[PDB]
Amino acid sequence: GETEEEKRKREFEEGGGLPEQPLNPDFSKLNPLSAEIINRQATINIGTIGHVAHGKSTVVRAISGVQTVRFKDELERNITIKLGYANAKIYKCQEPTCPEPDCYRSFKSDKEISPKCQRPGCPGRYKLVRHVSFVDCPGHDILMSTMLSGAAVMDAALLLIAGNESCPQPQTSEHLAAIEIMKLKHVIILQNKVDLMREESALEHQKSILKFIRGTIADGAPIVPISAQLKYNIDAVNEFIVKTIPVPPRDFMISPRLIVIRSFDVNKPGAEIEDLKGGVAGGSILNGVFKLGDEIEIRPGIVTKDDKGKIQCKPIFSNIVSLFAEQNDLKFAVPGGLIGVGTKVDPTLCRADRLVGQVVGAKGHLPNIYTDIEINYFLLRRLLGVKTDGQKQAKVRKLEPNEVLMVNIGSTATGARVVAVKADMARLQLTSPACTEINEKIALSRRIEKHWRLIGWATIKKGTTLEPIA
Amino acid sequence: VGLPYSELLSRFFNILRTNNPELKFRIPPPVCLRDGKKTIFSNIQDIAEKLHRSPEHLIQYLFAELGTSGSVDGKRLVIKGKFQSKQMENVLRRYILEYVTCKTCKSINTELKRENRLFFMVCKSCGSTRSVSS
Amino acid sequence: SNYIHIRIQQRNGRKTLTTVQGVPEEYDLKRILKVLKKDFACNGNIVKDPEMGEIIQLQGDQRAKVCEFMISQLGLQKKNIKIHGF
RNA sequence: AGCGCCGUGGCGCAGUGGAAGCGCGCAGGGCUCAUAACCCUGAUGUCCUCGGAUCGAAACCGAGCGGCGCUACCA
RNA sequence: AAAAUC
Ligand SMILES: Nc1nc2c(ncn2[C@@H]2O[C@H](COP(=O)(O)OP(=O)(O)CP(=O)(O)O)[C@@H](O)[C@H]2O)c(=O)[nH]1
Ligand SMILES: [Mg+2]
Ligand SMILES: [Zn+2]
Repeated sequence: GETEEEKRKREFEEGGGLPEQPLNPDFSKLNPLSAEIINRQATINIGTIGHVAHGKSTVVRAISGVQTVRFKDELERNITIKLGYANAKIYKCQEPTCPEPDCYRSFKSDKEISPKCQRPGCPGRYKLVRHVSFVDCPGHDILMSTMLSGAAVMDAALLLIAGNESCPQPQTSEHLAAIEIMKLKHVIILQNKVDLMREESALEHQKSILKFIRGTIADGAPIVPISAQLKYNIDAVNEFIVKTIPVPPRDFMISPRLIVIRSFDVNKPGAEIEDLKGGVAGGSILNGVFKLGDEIEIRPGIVTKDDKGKIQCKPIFSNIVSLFAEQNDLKFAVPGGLIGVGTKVDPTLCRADRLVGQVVGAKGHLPNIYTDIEINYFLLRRLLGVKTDGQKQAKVRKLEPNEVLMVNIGSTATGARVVAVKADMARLQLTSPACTEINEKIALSRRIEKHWRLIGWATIKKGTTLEPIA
Repeated sequence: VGLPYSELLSRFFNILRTNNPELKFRIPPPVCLRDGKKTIFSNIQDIAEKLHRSPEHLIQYLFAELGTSGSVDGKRLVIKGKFQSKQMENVLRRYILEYVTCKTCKSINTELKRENRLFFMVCKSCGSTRSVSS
Repeated sequence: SNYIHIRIQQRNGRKTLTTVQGVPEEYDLKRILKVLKKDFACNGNIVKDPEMGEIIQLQGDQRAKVCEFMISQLGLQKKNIKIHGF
């Protein structure tokens, strides 16, 4: 006769709950699979891609259970602009008796270390093999800056295809190709509509998709039939995630850095402002741990245009007040995840889409901002994301001087002007600043049909730097 | 490799055949009583029941479509106008296509809810989040 | 949003009036009333109705004809525009 | 989530502090040969619910509800 | 004056 809350609390207290991370553990013995890390912070960022109106957030809600906050009363229904973040924990059943496909289970991040197996008749306890962060990239043909920023954030991929619709969806191919542009190859194929398909039709669809992914760089892409609605074949997805995708190399031997992709202002209205919190920049940490209380600087920061039209860039210095990596504030941070670094930054810097795709460095390092950038660029044969009713899918042309091109340098979305074009290299003038740390893998999109269409990939080889003014 | 994909396809087809042996043609013929100047629908209760829709939402939809303000008697929708049966049939079909049945699946199992304050349709067999409010 | 529909109002001696409610502002209204008048030989009014909007009232009882003008002038949909029997 | 607007007798506005208003409707009648126009007649309410100063309140306030509007998705 | 139908 126990209530649901009482049963949940009993399972939580049986399983150990969520132990607090040690304040200053020995970081030379701390792998991404340690209990202090695995139980309370993500180490792998896996992201979902698919064409418009497919249920990209619904599949992640099925896997994890946490909503992406599809906001704005107009993005409620059609498309989101900002990404959809989600946390799920991969738990395997320790008893060999239960079937291997059903051994795995993705739960919410509120779960404990050892939850009991919900399978009827199984007394085993679940072991957390990994907790993974989820990134959802909107797939609309005007909003591609967010998808490329996410791809720069990405570490693992999940591609989605609809059944009853046409096999060659341009947007799914665009997402795939953009993923292989960003040095990403762990891609898993997901067919969502199997419930509304027949025995034979899904076979021709899978044949067409197999023929589709034959010449692209990624070859070993497993295919998973899922249901965002019937909520089945989820444990198989988790098993494939754990097996096929290992951890990209990441340790604590590299200097810290941050790539802020979202802006979040903690301004709970109605209450007195005598009790407020810090302004939070949501960013991916691709390298370098952070600990509770640090001095950091957003390198692009203040961008002003003086009385001559010249650009002045002041890094935004800030002391880190909190690190909302997970539901409870953590003492440290782990590379390869999304963390909300809450500093003393004024919340209006985080109110709107302002801290979108910017680069941030800890004190003791000086990431260099650049105004003119030398770029080595390679291009694809034909445009992608365009539907052609049977006539020679449009071929990507060559660049021309003095034109605006959306140059997504990792997360930074800039409209660059091409000063010169060579056989493989070009010079870009940026009206919006970008800072070059190591390589910052670039993607390029050209305005050919009104909206942007991706063209190819690029790498920074040189640049013309600007000195920050403290 | 697509070999371990057909096994999960077959398992999913098995679970569908176990769970949904049915997989609407459950639209009652609309009965429109013409009484001089008055147009009566003594069957709108059955329309609401068979379409799994609350009556007042259906009335709101009808009077957002048509330019009238009519009353309800206890179970029956009575209005004062000269309205044909074809119009009632077509508004029922439009309500079915845009509200009642899923626009991505063949299902009526959705019902009416309010997610910040707007009507946000949610299903029961599939549970997909799609919403139409006009 | 912005649905389009036409209504008929009768009068004494079988004479009738037609109203299209909701008109896109991409093309202006006087330039459209000019060519309504010739193709229809009926009087027309750009009347203001509160909480309703600008209405191009026309004489006669014509629905396929205003629709046939709509298909050519600005309308490219022929799905949102609704025809009322009455 | 926060602050602005509203609460019919079918619909709107008005009074808000002597306790049920008007027009629009609806119904009937009269005008007439006959339709509009016009002229008469009605029958519908804790004017959203719960408390309070008040001889008194639907009205003045408030402790909550429903629907609209802006801030804006507010880690 | 406004006048309508037929
Ligand atoms: N048949 C079916 N419909 C689904 C499924 N998931 C979502 N839908 C429906 O299809 C639409 C897509 O869902 P939604 O989550 O809004 O799409 P999205 O993938 O977020 C859109 P984008 O790709 O542009 O980011 C919705 O209207 C929803 O009702 C699914 O698994 N099956
Ligand atoms: Mg989304
Ligand atoms: Zn559905």
